[PDB]
This record gives sequence, C-alpha cells and structure tokens, in this order.
Amino acid sequence: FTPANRAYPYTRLRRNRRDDFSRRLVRENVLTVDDLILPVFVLDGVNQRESIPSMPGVERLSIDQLLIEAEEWVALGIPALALFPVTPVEKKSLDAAEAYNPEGIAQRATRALRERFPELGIITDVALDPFTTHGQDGILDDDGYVLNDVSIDVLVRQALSHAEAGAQVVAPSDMMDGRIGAIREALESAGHTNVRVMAYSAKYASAYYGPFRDAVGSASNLGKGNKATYQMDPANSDEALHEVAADLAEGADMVMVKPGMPYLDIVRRVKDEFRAPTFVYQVSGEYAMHMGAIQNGWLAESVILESLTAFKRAGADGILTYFAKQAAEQLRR
Amino acid sequence: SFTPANRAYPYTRLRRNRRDDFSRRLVRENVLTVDDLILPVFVLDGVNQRESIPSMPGVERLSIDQLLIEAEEWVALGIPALALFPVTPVEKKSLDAAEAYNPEGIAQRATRALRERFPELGIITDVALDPFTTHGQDGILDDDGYVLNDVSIDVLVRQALSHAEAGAQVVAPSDMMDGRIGAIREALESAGHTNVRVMAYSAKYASAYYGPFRDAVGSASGNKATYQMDPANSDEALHEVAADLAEGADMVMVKPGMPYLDIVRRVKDEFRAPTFVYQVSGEYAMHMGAIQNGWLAESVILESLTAFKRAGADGILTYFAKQAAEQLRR
Amino acid sequence: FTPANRAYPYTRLRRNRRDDFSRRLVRENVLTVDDLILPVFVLDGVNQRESIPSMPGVERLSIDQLLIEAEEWVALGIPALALFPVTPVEKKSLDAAEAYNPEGIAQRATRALRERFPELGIITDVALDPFTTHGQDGILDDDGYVLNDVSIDVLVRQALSHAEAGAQVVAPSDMMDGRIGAIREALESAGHTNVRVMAYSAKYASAYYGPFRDAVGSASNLGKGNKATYQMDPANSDEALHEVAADLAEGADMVMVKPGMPYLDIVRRVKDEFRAPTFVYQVSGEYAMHMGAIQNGWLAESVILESLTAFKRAGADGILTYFAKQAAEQLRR
Amino acid sequence: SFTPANRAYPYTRLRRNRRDDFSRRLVRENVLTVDDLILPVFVLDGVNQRESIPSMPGVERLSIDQLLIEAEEWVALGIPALALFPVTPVEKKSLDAAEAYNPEGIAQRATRALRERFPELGIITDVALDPFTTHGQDGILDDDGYVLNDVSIDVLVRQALSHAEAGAQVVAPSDMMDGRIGAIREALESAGHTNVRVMAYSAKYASAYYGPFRDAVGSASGNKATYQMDPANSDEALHEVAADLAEGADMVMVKPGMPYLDIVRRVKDEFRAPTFVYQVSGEYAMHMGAIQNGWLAESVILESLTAFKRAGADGILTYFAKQAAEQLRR
Amino acid sequence: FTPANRAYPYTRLRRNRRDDFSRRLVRENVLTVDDLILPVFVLDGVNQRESIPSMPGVERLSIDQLLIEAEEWVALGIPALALFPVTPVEKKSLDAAEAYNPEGIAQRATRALRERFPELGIITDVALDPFTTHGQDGILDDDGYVLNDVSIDVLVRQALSHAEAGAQVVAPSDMMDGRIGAIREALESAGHTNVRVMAYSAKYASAYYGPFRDAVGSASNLGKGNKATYQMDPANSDEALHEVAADLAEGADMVMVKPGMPYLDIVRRVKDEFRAPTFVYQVSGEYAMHMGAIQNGWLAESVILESLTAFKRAGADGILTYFAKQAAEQLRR
Amino acid sequence: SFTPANRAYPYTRLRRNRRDDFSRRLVRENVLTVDDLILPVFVLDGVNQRESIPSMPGVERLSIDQLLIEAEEWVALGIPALALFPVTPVEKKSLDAAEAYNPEGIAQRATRALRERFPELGIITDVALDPFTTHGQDGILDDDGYVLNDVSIDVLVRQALSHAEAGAQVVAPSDMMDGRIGAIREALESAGHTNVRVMAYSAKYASAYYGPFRDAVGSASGNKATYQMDPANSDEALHEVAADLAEGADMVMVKPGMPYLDIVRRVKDEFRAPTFVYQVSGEYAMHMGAIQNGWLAESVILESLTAFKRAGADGILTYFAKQAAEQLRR
Ligand SMILES: [Cl-]
Ligand SMILES: [Cl-]
Ligand SMILES: [Cl-]
Ligand SMILES: [Cl-]
Ligand SMILES: [Cl-]
Ligand SMILES: [Cl-]
Ligand SMILES: [K+]
Ligand SMILES: [K+]
Ligand SMILES: [K+]
Ligand SMILES: [K+]
Ligand SMILES: [K+]
Ligand SMILES: [K+]
Ligand SMILES: [Mg+2]
Ligand SMILES: [Mg+2]
Ligand SMILES: [Mg+2]
Ligand SMILES: [Mg+2]
Ligand SMILES: [Mg+2]
Ligand SMILES: [Mg+2]
Repeated sequence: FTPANRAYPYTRLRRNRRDDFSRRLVRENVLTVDDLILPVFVLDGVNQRESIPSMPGVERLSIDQLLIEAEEWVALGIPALALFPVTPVEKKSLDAAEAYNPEGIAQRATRALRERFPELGIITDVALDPFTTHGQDGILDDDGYVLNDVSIDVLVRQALSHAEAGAQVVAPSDMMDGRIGAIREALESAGHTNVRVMAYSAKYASAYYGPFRDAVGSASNLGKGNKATYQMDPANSDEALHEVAADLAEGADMVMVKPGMPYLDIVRRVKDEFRAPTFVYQVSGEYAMHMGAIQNGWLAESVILESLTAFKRAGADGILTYFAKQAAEQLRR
Repeated sequence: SFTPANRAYPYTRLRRNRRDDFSRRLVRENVLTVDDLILPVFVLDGVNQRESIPSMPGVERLSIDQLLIEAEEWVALGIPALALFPVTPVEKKSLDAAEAYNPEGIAQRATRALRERFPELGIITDVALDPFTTHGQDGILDDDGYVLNDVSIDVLVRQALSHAEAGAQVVAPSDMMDGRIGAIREALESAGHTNVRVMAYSAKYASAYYGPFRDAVGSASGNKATYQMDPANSDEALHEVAADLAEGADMVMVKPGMPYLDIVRRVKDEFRAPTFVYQVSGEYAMHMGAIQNGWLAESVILESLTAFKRAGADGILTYFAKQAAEQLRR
Repeated sequence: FTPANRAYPYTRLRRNRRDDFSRRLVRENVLTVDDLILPVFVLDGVNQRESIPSMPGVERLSIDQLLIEAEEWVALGIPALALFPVTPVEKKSLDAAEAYNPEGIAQRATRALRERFPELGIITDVALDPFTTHGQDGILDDDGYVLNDVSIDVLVRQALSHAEAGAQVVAPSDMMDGRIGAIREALESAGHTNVRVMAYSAKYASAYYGPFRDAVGSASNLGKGNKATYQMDPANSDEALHEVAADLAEGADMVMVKPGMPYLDIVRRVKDEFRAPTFVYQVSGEYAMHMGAIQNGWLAESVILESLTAFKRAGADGILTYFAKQAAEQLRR
Repeated sequence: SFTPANRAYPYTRLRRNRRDDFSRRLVRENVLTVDDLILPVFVLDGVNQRESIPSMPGVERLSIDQLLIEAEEWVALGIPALALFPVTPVEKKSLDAAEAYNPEGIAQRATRALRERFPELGIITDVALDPFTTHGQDGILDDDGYVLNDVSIDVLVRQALSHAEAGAQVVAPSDMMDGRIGAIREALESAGHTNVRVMAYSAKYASAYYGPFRDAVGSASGNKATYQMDPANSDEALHEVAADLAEGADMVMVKPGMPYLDIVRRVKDEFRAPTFVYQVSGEYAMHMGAIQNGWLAESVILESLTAFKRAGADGILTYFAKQAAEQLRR
Repeated sequence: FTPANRAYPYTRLRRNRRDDFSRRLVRENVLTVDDLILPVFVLDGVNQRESIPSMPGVERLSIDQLLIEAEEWVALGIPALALFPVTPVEKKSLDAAEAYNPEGIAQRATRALRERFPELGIITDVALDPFTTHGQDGILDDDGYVLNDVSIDVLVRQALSHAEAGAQVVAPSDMMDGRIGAIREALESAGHTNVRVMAYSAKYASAYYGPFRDAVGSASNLGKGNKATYQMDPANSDEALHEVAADLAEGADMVMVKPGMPYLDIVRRVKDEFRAPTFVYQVSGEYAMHMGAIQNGWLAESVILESLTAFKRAGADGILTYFAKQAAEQLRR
Repeated sequence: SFTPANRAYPYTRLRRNRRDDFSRRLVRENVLTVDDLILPVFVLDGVNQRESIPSMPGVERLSIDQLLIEAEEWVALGIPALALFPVTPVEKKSLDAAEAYNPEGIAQRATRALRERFPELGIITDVALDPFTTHGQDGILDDDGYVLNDVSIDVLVRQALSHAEAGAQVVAPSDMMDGRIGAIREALESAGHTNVRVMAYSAKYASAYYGPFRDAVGSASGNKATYQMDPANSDEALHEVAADLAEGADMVMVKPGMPYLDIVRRVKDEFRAPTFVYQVSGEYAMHMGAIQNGWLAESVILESLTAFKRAGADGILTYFAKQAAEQLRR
C-alpha cells in the first residue's frame, strides 16, 4: 500500500466522518440480502417445531412447517437455505447408510422445497456426522480413526442422492482430503453438470460448534470426541491457502471459511489470494453468543449487522448465518 | 494478487454459478446503491426559471427556488450529495474572474439556500474559473494566452473560502492547476474551516466529452491541453493523485468516467483512498440519445453505473443519479 | 507504485503539458492501424447493400460488394476483418446446421476474401446465434437452457468448416465452458496447426449488443430472452481472470474482453495479470452511441480517436471496431 | 507471497500432518503465550472496595489497594502489562475534563502506586476524556454538540504528560482525534519523557461492542461516528495506522478485536510494526455469557486468543488475561 | 515494506527496548519444545553407549539404552526423534541391501520406540550412505557416479520397510531427483496413506557434515569423496526454490533446508515463497562448533537458545538439533 | 518474484547441471572475491607489540608499527578496507568517554599512520564509547545505570569528527543509539566532511556472540538489551535500516552475521542499498576452534563467507579476511 505522504493537519480523516452523507459516500462495504444464506434444522414427521436451548430464537422444523416458514424467507429475498437434517436416533449406524437414503430427511426436504420454491437455492450438507453412531464425519477404522477414502465413497453416494433430489448446491463439510474432486467427478460422470459444489475448504477444529451439535442431535453421539485429525488446527493460517488451492483445482464453485468471526483474517487471505466466490459460516456458537448477550441487555441489537458487515469487509461474498431472517428483515425496512 | 489454482474444465465450469438467479446474486461481486450517487445540477440566476439544454436531453437548468423544490425529491430518494454548477450571466464574466468569490454569486446563494433547507444533504461546490472568465479558460491568462498557474490558484483559494463561508461541506477543485489542492487546504485550515472536505479532480483529461456541459453552463465561448491530462497517459494519473493526497485531498476523482475506467481501477488499487469518478455530460448524452432513438435498452444506464463500482469507484458524479435512484427504490 | 516523494512546486506536472513537443515526447500510448479490426455484416446474394438504422453509416454487404469495399480497407492497412453473416430467416433451425454449411455465407465469404486478399486477416465467428430460431448461442434442452457440451459439438464442426474455408483466425464468441480447448483439440487433430483461436474470454451479458442484434437479424429471434446463464455478470471482475486463465490454458492465441469502453478496467486487469495478446470489442451500442451524438452535433468527431486511444491505454493490443475505416482514414492523413 | 506448487491429492493429503499430536505440534503455525497478554482493569476511587458489573460477569472494579493485592497474582503469572481505566466519581466530571490531568486523579494515583510496588510491571494509561466529561464524549464539545479536534488534543496532551509524570511506561490514546499521536509525542519529547511509549488506538471502530465497558467505567451517560471508524471500512485503517506511525507511535492498535481480525491481518502485513488488538468488553461478555450458560465449552477463550496471534497481533488487551495466563501455567 | 515515514526523534526504537515487559510484548518469535526434533545415533547390540569425540556430549546408543533415554525426552515434551543407525562395517555393501532389512537397526529401533512411546514421532532416514562401502547416498555406475533412478528403487524399498516398522515419518535425505514422488507413490500404493514424507529439499554439498560422518561411521567409507553431483552448490539460492517447488508438487508433507545457520536466508525464502511446513537441520558441525566454544569458555551457554531462536525468526517450523534436550531442559525451567 | 513454471521430474532433473564441474560453474549463483572483504584489526598503544587473545585463536592485537608492517601483506592481497578497534589502556577510560575524541587516541593515530602509508587502503573507524567507558557500555550512563541516548550522541559526534579529521574515509557507528546516523551526518556535512562515508551498524542484535571481541578489546569489564536488538525480531530490522538510510548512511550493516542471514536477505531485498554484515568474534572462534580440533574441514571458512554473498551482502567484516584472501589468490 502507498500512504502517499498524507499528514495531519492537511489530512484529517475525521472530515469524511463529519456528516452522514460523506460517511455514506466513502463507506467501503455494505451487507445486502444477496449475501445471506439461512441454515435450517429439519425434523422428521409432521407438525413439529422444537426450540433449541443453546440457540435462542432458532427452531427445528418438520418439512411441512419448513415450507410455511420459507414463504417469508423467499418474500424477504433470501437467496438460499442450507439444510441440516435432524437424524432420528434409530437411523444412526456405523456405515451411515441414511446419508444416501432417497427417503432421508435431507432428500425429502430438497424435493419438497425445489417443487414449492423453484427459485430458492437449496444447499445440502455432505457429511456423515448426522448419521454415525459415533458422531464423526466419516467411517472409522479399527483404531477409531476417520478413514479418508472409504468415507469419500459414502460422501459421493450422498452427494449423488442430493443432486437426484434436485439440490442446486452440495456442500461437503466433511474435511476429507480430495473429496471435492471425487464428488465433482461423480457429479460430472452422472450428468449433474450444473450442480455447484460449495467446498468447506478451511473448516477448523473449533469449539464454536457446540450449539449446532445440540441442534442436529450429534452432540451425544460425539461425546468427548474431537476432529483434530481432519478439521484444521485453529492456529494455522498458511495451511488454509493450501486447502483452498486444492479445492479450486478439484472443481469447487465456491470456497468457505468456517467459523466466521474468529477467522476473519482467513477470509481476508482467501479472497485476496484466490479471487474466487468466497463464503463464510457464522456458526452456531457465534450466533448463541450474540443472542445471549442481546437477550441479557448487555449488547444492542445493532451488533448483529455489525457482525455481518465484518464478513463483507473481510472479503466474503456470502454468509451462512442463523441471523439471516432477522438481518433480511432489518434490511428490508 | 492472483493465482489460477489450476482450475480446469470440466471440473471447473464457470457457468454453474450462472445457472440460476440465486447463485448469481450470491457471487455477484459489486452492487450500485444510492450511497454511490452524486447529482450534478446546473443553477440559474433568476426565480421561477427552468431552461432545456439541446445537447443534454432531459436535463434542466434550474433557478435556486426550482432547485429547492426538486431537491425535496432527491433527498427523499436518498441521494447523498449535489454538485453545483452555476450558469453565470454574461455581465458577470471578467478577465479577473472576481465573480468566482462573490458572496452573492449563484453557487454561494444556492449553497446557503440548500444548507438551510436540507441540512443533511451534501453540497459540493465547483472550484474553477471557467464559468467566470470572458474566454472560459479555467484560470487567469497571461499575454500569450497561457493559463497562469499560481496566479489562478490565488483566485481559486478566494473562491474555495467563499464556498466554505456559504456553508459548503465539500469544495471540489476542477481547475487542474498544479499545487491547488495544497493551497486550498492550507487556506481552509488557516481560516478554521477544519472539516470542509476537498474532492480533488486529480486525473482530469483534456477530453472531447465535455461538449454538452459547455453548452449547459454557457462557457462554450479553445483547448486545455496545457493543464488537463493527455488521454493517452495512465502512469501520469498516479503522480497526479499521489500529489493531491499528500496535499490533503479527502477524496480523489477521475474525469471522464467510462472512457477512463482503467484509471479508476489503477487509482483505487494503488492508493486505497476514497475514489470518485465523473460520468460526464458527453457520456450522459450518448447514452440518453441512443435510448431515446430506440437503439439501446434503458438497462445500459445501470450497466454503466455498475461499471464504475466494479472499476473501484466509491462515488459517481452522474446526470443519471435521479433516474438510477428511482430504479433502485422501485 | 513509487511516488518518489514528488512535491509541488519542485514537481509541476503542467511543465510537460506546456508544449506540443514535450506532450508528444512523454505521451504513453498511441493508436495505429496495426491495432484495428473491422467487423462486417455479410448478406447472401449479389449486389446487396443495406443500411442499419441503429448503426448509422454501417452497411450490410453481399460478398461481391464486400470484395470491392475491401480494396480500400486493405489500402488503408487494416490488418483484419471479423465476419458476421446475416443468416436468411429460412436457414435458422433448432440444430443450427447452417453454422457448419460449407456453402454458408461465412464460409463463402472467407473463401472469396482469402483468394482475393491473401494478406488480409479473416476472423470468423464461432457461435450459433445467427443460426438458431431462438437466437441463443447454443442448443437448448427441454427446459430451454443452453446445453454446454452439446453446443460445443456443433461449434467444433463450425470452427472446422471455417479452417477448411481458409480462415486464419476463428473467434468463439459463444461463452460455453471449455469450448476453447475443444476447438483447439479438433483443429490440432485435423492438421489445422496454425489457425489462431481468438477467445471471447470475458464476454458480459450486456445491454450494449442491441444494434448488432438488429444488424445480424438475431434480435427478433431472441425476443426478450437473455444470456445470463453463460455471458458474464457485468458486476464481476475477479471472475474475468478465471475466464481468461482457462482460455489460455486451453490454447487461445488471443484473449478478448467484450464490451469495450464499459469494461476498460477488465482490459487493464487482463493485460496486467496475463501479459498475453489482449483484444477488446467496441461493440455496436458503443458505436451507435458515439455516432448518434456526433450526428446530433453534441460531440466532436474527435471522441472517436479518444474512445480508441482509451483501449490502447487500458492495455488492449487490438480493437474490433465499427469505426475502423474512419479511424484508419484519420491516421493515414 | 503464495505459490500453490501444484500440490494435488492424493500425493498431497493435508490430513497426514493432522494424523498425530506430534506432527500437529511441529507444524503448528502460532502459539499464545503470556508474553502476548495485557490485562485491562477498572479502578475505583475508594479503599477496600470491589464492585461487580452486571454486563461483565466475573470482572470487578477495584480500589487501588485491591488492585495492588490482585496485581501480586498477575505479576506471578507473568502478565507483562496492565491497562488502567479509572471509574471517575460523578463530582469529578466537567465540560472541561480537567480531572483528566489531575495529579491526584485515580489513573495517576494507581500508576504511582503500581510503579513503586511492581517496578517491572508495565502500566498503560488511557489517554481519553470520556471518563471525565459530563456527557462522555471522548473530547470537548462545541455548541452544536460536535467533538472539537484540536481543542481536545490540548487536554489530551496535558493528560498524557500527567501520566508520564506519574511514572507510566506507556500512554495509550484511545480518543480518535486526528493528529493526537504526533501532538502527544511532541509534548513528551519536549518535556524530556523520551522513553514513554505511545500505544495508538489507530483503527478504533464506532462499535456496538463497547456497551459493557460503558457500564464498567460509568460513562454510559449518544454516538461517536464523527471520530471513531465506520465498521465497513478497511482501506481507511491503513491510512490511520500510516499517520500514527509517521507521528511517532511505538505500537499500533486495532479495536474491537475479533470482529476486526481482517484489519489486524492487513495492519501487520502492510506495516510490520508492533501490532495490538483489544478484545473488548462486548467480546468478553458474549463469550463469558455463553460459557456460563453451558452453550460453549471454555476452550473458546484460548481459541479466540489464538485467533489474535494468527491474525498477526503481538499483544492482546483482554479481560480474559488472568484466566488465559492460568491455563498457560497449568 | 512500508516505512510509513517514521523519523527520529518522533520514532525512537529504543522505547520498546526500555523495559523487559515491552521487550516481551513486541518480541516477534519464540522457541518452544514444539519446534524441536532430536536426532539420535543408534548402535547395534545391547548395553552400548559410545562417546563421539567431534560431537562432545552426544552418545551413540544401543536400542535398550535409547528406550531409557527416551523416557526423559518424552517427559520434556520433545515431539519427535530422527533416527540415524550406526551400520556395522560388515553390513555395508555395493547394493545397500541393509537399507531395507526388516531387522536393520533403523527398523528394529522404530518398532521398539513405536511400541514403548506411541505418541512420540519417529522420523526415519531414507538414504543409502550408512549402507554403502563407498559412503555415497546411492548406487554407483561404472564411472563411479551416483545413479539417480536406480538409487530411487532401493530408497523406495527402504521407505516401505520404515512404514512397515511403524514410522510415522520418512525423511529422504538422499537428494536424488524425483525421489519424493516415487516414495510418495509407493507409500500410497501400499496403503501407507498417513506416513508423512519430510523431504530434505534444499540439502547443500556442505563441509559442515564432518562430525555426523564420524558419528554414523560413514566418514572412512566416503574418504575424500564428495556429493557435488547431487547435494546442492552452497552458492545457490534461487535453485532452492525449484527444489522445494518440485518436492511439494511430488507430495512432501514437510520441506527441509540443511545446514541450518549457514543457510538461514534459504529458510526465509522457502517459508516466504511456499507457506508450507518448513524444517531446518542444525547440523553436526554447527553443534560441534558451538559446543567446542562453550566448553573452551569462549561463548556463554546462551548462544544455544540464540542459535535456535534464529531458526524461528528465519521462518522454520521445526528444527532437527542435537541440542534438543539441552534446549527443552532450559525451556522447561 | 517466483514462478515454478510447472517444472516436473523427469523432464526437470536438477542434477543435470550438477553433473559436471563446467555446468556447476556456469550456473553458480554467487562468488566470494576479495572485493567483498573487510579485515577488523585490534590496535595496541605501544611499539613493537603483539599480544595473543585466548578466545580468538590466531588473532593478534598489534601496536601501530606492527599494523603498518602487516598491512603491506593485506594491501598486496587486495583487501579493500580495515576496520580498526583500539585496545584502550585502563588509564584512559572514564565516565565521560573523552578519550573517544582524543586527537592522539589509538584509533586516530592508527588512522593517520595508515592513510599516509597506504593511501588507497580503506580505513573504517569505530564510532562507539565502549572502549572508553569505565563500565563499557556503548554510551554515557544516567544515575539508574541507563545508557542515555542523546547525551551519548553528543560524544559520538565529537568522536566521528575526530576520525574524519584523522583522515578516515568511513566512520562506522556501532553504538545503536537512536538517531545517531543523522546527527553524525549533519555534523560531518556542517564541518565540510562531505565525502566521509557512514557505515551504519543498523540491525545490531543484543548477542551472546560478541564474547571473544570483549576479551580482544579489553571491554569485558552487564548487558545491552535497552539498545541492541532483540535476537527474535526481524520486522524491526527493516525499521532500523529505513531510518538509517533516511538519516544519510552510505552503507548499512547487519550484526552478527551468520545467525542473522535471514536479516541480510530481507535488508537487501527491501532496500537495494550497499549491505554489509559482520561475521563476529564468536563466529570466528567457533569455526576456528572446530577446525583446529580436527572436527571441521577448513573449507567451512569459504562456505560461511560464500553464505554472506548468497544472502545478499556486498561486504563482509571478517577476522577470516586474510586467510580467505590468500585462498582466493592461490
Ligand atoms: Cl445439473
Ligand atoms: Cl469546518
Ligand atoms: Cl493451419
Ligand atoms: Cl522517559
Ligand atoms: Cl499410514
Ligand atoms: Cl570529505
Ligand atoms: K453476495
Ligand atoms: K459509496
Ligand atoms: K514518446
Ligand atoms: K507478544
Ligand atoms: K513448531
Ligand atoms: K556463471
Ligand atoms: Mg481439503
Ligand atoms: Mg494536479
Ligand atoms: Mg470461458
Ligand atoms: Mg488517527
Ligand atoms: Mg530435489
Ligand atoms: Mg537505529
């Protein structure tokens, strides 16, 4: 960068801050509804709405209830939903076969939403964690290690069942090496030419996933287990560039940094280095922490749009956020 | 900077994101909002007057009362700022351009009237001598017909001060005299006008695109290649901006607009400062003419304005600002 | 960039502007006839010259009339023509078979010009829009979507018929993914080793194509249809770099940004990043808008060379411009 | 800068290094140590006083004797520095903010007491007028309610000098007046306070995250968008830091912290200077609230602090500093 | 870099140096035990401990003695050992067959350590120099030249016997072209998916290897021979970038610069350019030279941590150092 | 900067160029020549004296007549410059370091004697107070034992002037006081010493490697972390060099040498200025000790010196300069 010899008092950076109109003129970034993705927790059955104690204001919804709520999500202009099925306990297995069940919640919810709301983007989740008795994102070997290439075999079948259900976007969150190219290849081979792959590229072994694990019901399955053999070390930044570079090479249409606010520097570096469609997840713990402080009267509602503007400023094109309705509503007005 | 990352067809198909509206909206790199818009307005001396301009279809010169009336609609649409260009009566032109610093000149009157009735509306005054000289040249001429640099700056400074006294939040020197940004900043600071912004017309080309504006303001009674920039020069625009930043400009502008998008892009990339671009009278008329003739669909207006945002402009001075602001509200 | 601490009054940038001679010495870019490509609209039949109301001063020309006009284009030193055939209504089809007809206007015009003017560069257009009843650049599926790889099959046959006719350059304007490498491969396989591919790399879904659509007669076919599923979003800049990077990798000899003046920042970035032979189209709407303002007395003729100098300054090596004769004439003198 | 080097699955499997603790530790790019930690502390006027703060669970305001007692534990843990924030009695607030430079103001007293009993402990004083004004604004107001720049700097300078006289090794201007770093540096040098460090709050955003701190210090009886930075602006933070470095800052700070990691990263990459970040009261409370509610595991605290190191911060002002220092000792 | 116009006396860089606390706050790099790899010389037989005259304080150790010493290495938190077997004279050959003996010292020591200390990283050495009668790192042709691809055949068999013994890391020190990709391929083919390859990427034809050659017993075998046809020319820096780029492309998980302190500029460039896990060897001559000066009373012990901090500052993530115990002990306290 | 160009085994085999001496010589990136060499020499007060130094095997302190005798051999070998380090008699040390600017101090005498008998030989004097203070500290101490910055600069300036008067072509301030390069340059210019070069010891670390030199010069009767650089810091060295260049240094130096090659590399890459590196007494002794012990072959000396050239140094201050110069002649 070139400072161009700017010096007080010839340069006073408060002059542009003097008035709202100049503030607005020079303002570098804005959040719009075109930046918003709403994740939703999807229940089996009919007429089901379940509160989540660790994500106040967020509800698990059966497919019929989801179709009704989606009327307003669409009316607000929200471009896409990311679906997270809440797997019945009895459907969890060692082999995660429910992942690719054409009658699984994810697949049924896709078919229903694609028919009801043809313009709404549906992003499915490619990962085994909602389907395994152990709560890990893949298949274990006899050492209890998440097998890479064997897991990809199952993830591929899943991705294909999502495309078959009409999902415009599949989002592998699993963090297996090479899964973007394996899923891309399979989609291509099968004629699913236009199904986007939204890679979770730099997805960290984070402590901020707690509430979501309660929400999808994987928390009791995982127990004290951790994902440090596949999810990325929080301390590592350069390594995120290698992750993204491979996912681009492998065919990803979009690349994602996960967690969001605790990793904004990663967003910045990924946008700067690759100049590709860049996505960020404002995860369940980020949401819970803001919502808990707002409900306590400790922070003003306005932190919501402040937290979301940060993602734009950092370089994200789109934001998966549990705040997406609240935000769209505030936008809107 | 830029890494292809070994992206290769068919693994990479750049049309997947284009497949649907929802994914095009998600990845869409830039968006024009009314926050980006500045409306230039031509201001008359009388009351209850509007005049049409043959080379600027749909643009009216307004007397100050009409300006106030119309500004109600501009403010309602959320347009942040106006850029005022006085249409000087012939009796008020001189070799000394004294009308430039007249506390009752059209720009000064318009400014006080606007600042009082719409206190949140940004007013950007024009610092230049071309509406005030008998030959309309942007400065004072010597005996060979040359536009004197430092002597013109003395008049421009008096002018900028009069604008700051009239209440203008921004003065915009468009004259292209060397060193004027610094001289104006110095004088503003010495006079205690600490918060008056200076929007430098930094890289302002010796263009053929200003023709309609010259009819608009009545300056059309000659070239400016000794002060305005040679259209061929790009590296040069970086030196012009570096100086204006060092001299204290709060925002820097590239002029003409669309014929110079590459300059917007270099200026934003290199300096990372508030960057402005003028979509000039000639751009406006070309587009407007083609639309009215039925040659071009009217969506070319948002396409042109969108181009400014993509090239790196923060704000756009454009005669389209009202039309664009209405399309963005609808 | 390094400002090197240059400060008024030690640095006065008006000193070089003082005199024509210093102006000329430091002037960074110049337009010459070596930068000019003339597009031409080519009619069937004999002795045909048709005015285009939305492109004043431009005529559709039968092949005999084109050969006569070309005498002066060559005398002026214009390096190349880009041919755009005006397809008879009765020859438009679903399958676009006329694209690869050895007796199609494009093919006949190539053979005639290559024989008459052996040094003149002939650039043919690879695209189905002049041949389809729907006016879209490729073959539609049952959803009315432009099929990518199926369209490339037809585009390849077309490119081959152009090479067979003697075209030194083929210019795929179609914006299908991967078509540069498919056309390159086919040309290579068939022994057309030296046929250049001039890729329309970063070709935007623009509103500035109106007059050309009237000129080639595709406007009534297209109707209200749009090309947003293949032509690029006007808002997108980083994405242009990915487009060009792939076309280079795929074998393009030249890469083109289209529209021209509304996308000069793209020209700048493409030249800066790739350092490759870079081309820009000053499209029909750009031409119409300048010509309409000049005829109205609103702009001086001099905007023509100003608009063309911009392309040089921005980084283009060559410019496809309907002004190419006027410009060459003004150069010339 | 960055070269992918044609790395491709399966030759490249980024999980191999993740396979085992030993290889994760070897390649681990960043590590938080107590060397990175600064504890902000809220200081009361009395003796034998502690108060709890509703919006800052687990944080106590301490009178100076309690501060000394607690500092024994902070020093033992190896915490390098405290950042003092006085809780000004209501009787001591004024329009002129004179209490700011009172040689017996809470900050000044706390500093002398600390410098004497823990001479190796770093004391960072707050240079700002918001704990001293009746309206708590960070400067002196004019008649339209505007925070006067240069007039406020005059008071900030008197304040910084009083801190240097009290023995402070670092004064930290948090006020966001233009040019204050230079004016403070000039005055420090003229007075022979050659080694007093200035830690500029350089890119300090007009944030909603300061709510709990305003309760903590008692300033909660209004916005600061005319001086604090617009949250949307990034390029702007580079200009703010460039000026503060030129003006003589020894370290530069980004504030808020985690909602601005991208700014930490740009600031460190571009300037390669000592870079500091404040994990503000709102960050602390959000995390603390979620942990106590059972929503988040307490390892999110080290994860947040680790994020600062990775983003490029050298030092972190954080209300978590004692907790983190104990986890690093255990 | 941007100096930002910093000028004395407004900028005095001694202000941060004034006090220990500010020193500590701004200190850019720190050595920790997570950066340390201990190389060890491994003897055949039982109850063997042999001093090395050119590496004072370093001992060759039989496997039983190595298991006992390793108790404290682990207690100190040292992440990994690099094993260097001391080949019996009678086991040296033309064909280096002992390299891949499942009962070779390296293989036996791996199996023993992997079983006794499951969390300790074991890095094996892939190179023929401890096994050849000539002391060169590969197989000679009839001109006495080290054959590239023939040597790789043997190195591959070795690497495989190391994986089979349970080594988590193999470190080819041989400097044959292409050996990283050959070893990677073989490991992959054989299902050794997670065995890391720590490439000696920019390994110089150095004079600083003397003491180690005495330690492993290769010095008398090598004689006056040199390795200039494979080990890198000390004068060459740009060439190191090409070396590393290829090893990354070929699948290395970590890349190493060798010697350490005489090549810190190489460390800096490799980290800066590639942003990959970067390793550096503080070689036997570096160790001997510091230890000799410390024992003579010519340098303070404190040069040890100074020499090791240099590697962190230069850009290394991990350091193979004979000082690793001393350092860990000093850390520790 | 760096493009791998898709080079891949077996098309690319980097050993082909290594196959033969002739191709290794052709591609060989750097070469040490005697043009790169500066010999530091320890100078005694007497006549007909040489002393051995226990921690610096093979290095002798020489009285000025012995220096002249030996310099005949250094000049013949083509060594461009000496760096003089006086061994001050105990009687000549003081709190005020006055012996530093004594026109008959050892450095000053040695310089006149050298400039007269070998007028083409470069003489680099040491600007520092550590050979002259009773506590040997590089400056004047205040009452807390702190090395005063500006007060020390006053003495260093007097010293540098005395060297310029004695005929020195280069004065080399090794003291690490802030701002000294500028103060020395100013004083040299004011006194008409227009062509006297200043070789700044710019990035001079608080090292353990200076131990043998302290025995050599007799300063060994304490640390310098308040002025010499923290070994851990790299970005910091860029700021140190930027200042010294701005202040007028003709060449900039990194000290210690081999433990800081990464700093040489950053300094040359970023500033592209004449860059010097000191291979310090501790480096010399480590190498020398290992060679004599039979542990290392003597080719490690050229390897170490070659490393400096590769890292980006133009010139090397090295106690090996005579040995290396003889190997380069043979
Ligand atoms: Cl599809
Ligand atoms: Cl003002
Ligand atoms: Cl051919
Ligand atoms: Cl001080
Ligand atoms: Cl394995
Ligand atoms: Cl001189
Ligand atoms: K978006
Ligand atoms: K804007
Ligand atoms: K020229
Ligand atoms: K630190
Ligand atoms: K490490
Ligand atoms: K050579
Ligand atoms: Mg991955
Ligand atoms: Mg200028
Ligand atoms: Mg393409
Ligand atoms: Mg500031
Ligand atoms: Mg190699
Ligand atoms: Mg210095």
